[PDB]
Amino acid sequence: KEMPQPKTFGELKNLPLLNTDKPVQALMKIADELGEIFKFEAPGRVTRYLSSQRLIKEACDESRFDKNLSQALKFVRDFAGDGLFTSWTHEKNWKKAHNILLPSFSQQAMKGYHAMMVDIAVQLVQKWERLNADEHIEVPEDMTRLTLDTIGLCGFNYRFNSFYRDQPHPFITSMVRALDEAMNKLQRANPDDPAYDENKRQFQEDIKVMNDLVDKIIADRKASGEQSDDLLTHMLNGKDPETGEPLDDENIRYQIITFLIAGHETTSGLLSFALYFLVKNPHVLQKAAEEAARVLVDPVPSYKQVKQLKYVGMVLNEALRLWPTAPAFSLYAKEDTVLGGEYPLEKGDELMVLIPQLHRDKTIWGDDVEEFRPERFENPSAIPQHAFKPFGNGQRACIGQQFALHEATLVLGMMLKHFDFEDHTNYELDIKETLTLKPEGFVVKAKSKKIPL
Ligand code: HEM
Ligand SMILES: O=C(O)[C@H](Cc1c[nH]c2ccccc12)NC(=O)C(F)(F)C(F)(F)C(F)(F)C(F)(F)C(F)(F)C(F)(F)C(F)(F)C(F)(F)F
Repeated sequence: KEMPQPKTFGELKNLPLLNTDKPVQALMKIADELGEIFKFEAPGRVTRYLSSQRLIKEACDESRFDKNLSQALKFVRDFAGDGLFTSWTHEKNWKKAHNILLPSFSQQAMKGYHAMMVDIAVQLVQKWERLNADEHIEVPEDMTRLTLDTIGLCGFNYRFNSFYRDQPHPFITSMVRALDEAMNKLQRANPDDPAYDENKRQFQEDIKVMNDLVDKIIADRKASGEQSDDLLTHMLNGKDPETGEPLDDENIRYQIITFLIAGHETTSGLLSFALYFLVKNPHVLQKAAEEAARVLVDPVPSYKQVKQLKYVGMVLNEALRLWPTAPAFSLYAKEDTVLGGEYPLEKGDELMVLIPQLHRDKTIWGDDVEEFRPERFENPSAIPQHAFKPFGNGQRACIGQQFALHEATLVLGMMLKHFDFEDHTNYELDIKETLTLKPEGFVVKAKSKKIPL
């Protein structure tokens, strides 16, 4: 069976198709044209993009496929190193860090982070309470202030103080610029060409900034001896039950860098898409606002109250369905195997899972896949296995899933309790790609309900 393949460019094969500032959205369009699987070739490499639950349920069989580092992740590894996100499953430091960190990310571990999440959420609510009448909110900008600050504080007892700034912090300026370089390197022939000497110079300097700050945080905390019980504490003290070993300080640095990138970016995207969909669907916004008012009966939300925001959780899942903010992941075949009864693969062959396309599979979701309908998630158990994968798969799934969802549920609950929202520009969705996805230029107005904190 000849696997479908999109248009080619002579000796460059399919590579120029990714020479665009919206590559995921381009791949989605190709998937619409070509169906559940297509081959994608560039000089010296091939992968296959999967979009159906029928095929993806096979790819998610951990006995048959393991996480691969995409080229994107290999480039991110230059600064995220052998942190959890950019490590191979077979690296000693993956299993050690996994075993050590997993407990501290449980739905139950969120009880300890809740107060610090509220600290940052209240800063956001106060910002918006303090806007004057004519003024508006830059949504992804403020969500990114929130989610960065939340992972910084809950995770490392460090305050980025993003709500005190227009200029986003020297660590973050570097981190953003590092991510940008990694992204550009993808659509770039002859890496060692003298032209990119300046790009390499900046890259190295940004790594230095990120490492300096973080190693200092580490060493201050070690020296100080003062004990929170936060993520960094867990790491400095905790031992892997299997090997009996702790993480070394360098790996700890890589984990912190990873959490700061991983631990905020996709979360700000989620919140921004959720608020986008709410203002475009006023009946949904009203139902969610009713729940927030009924449940959040105290000035400060409790942990248990956040767990009771069932409909707000449905809204977030439906936002993740339509626009999963980490929109792909990569696998390789552990052994020769046949995909879908039709497509033979050799050991080592790669697959890409195109999550937004999976989440539009009409055999799973019905014909109305573009509609925003939180009620799809009335009972999340009703969704078939491997149909909904915004947090990846298996032992390599997102370690931060419960953290992200607790934070997003708390913040969105507070926003809906405290304000009415207006889509005053009738905003036209424009999704910016930086590996991750966000609605660029999304702005709203928020009129206070005048409920005291
Ligand atoms: C809406 C928010 C988020 C989404 C959509 C998301 C999505 C994902 C996805 C798809 C993966 C799998 C990557 C792959 O297979 O290549 C992943 C892994 C990971 N995520 Fe997230 N994530 C989010 C939030 C967070 C947060 C808040 C943290 C940390 C606080 C975090 C930390 C990580 C880490 C460490 C991994 C690697 C886990 C491992 O392989 O051992 N994520 N995430
Ligand atoms: O990075 C890669 O290896 C693959 C495939 C690829 C890149 N170059 C190729 C040449 C020939 C064949 C395949 C490729 N790149 C892509 O699919 C892509 F277009 F860059 C992509 F979709 F934007 C992406 F890089 F995969 C991606 F989606 F941004 C991503 F990086 F995987 C990602 F998803 F965003 C992410 F960064 F991993 C995540 F956000 F963390 F999930």
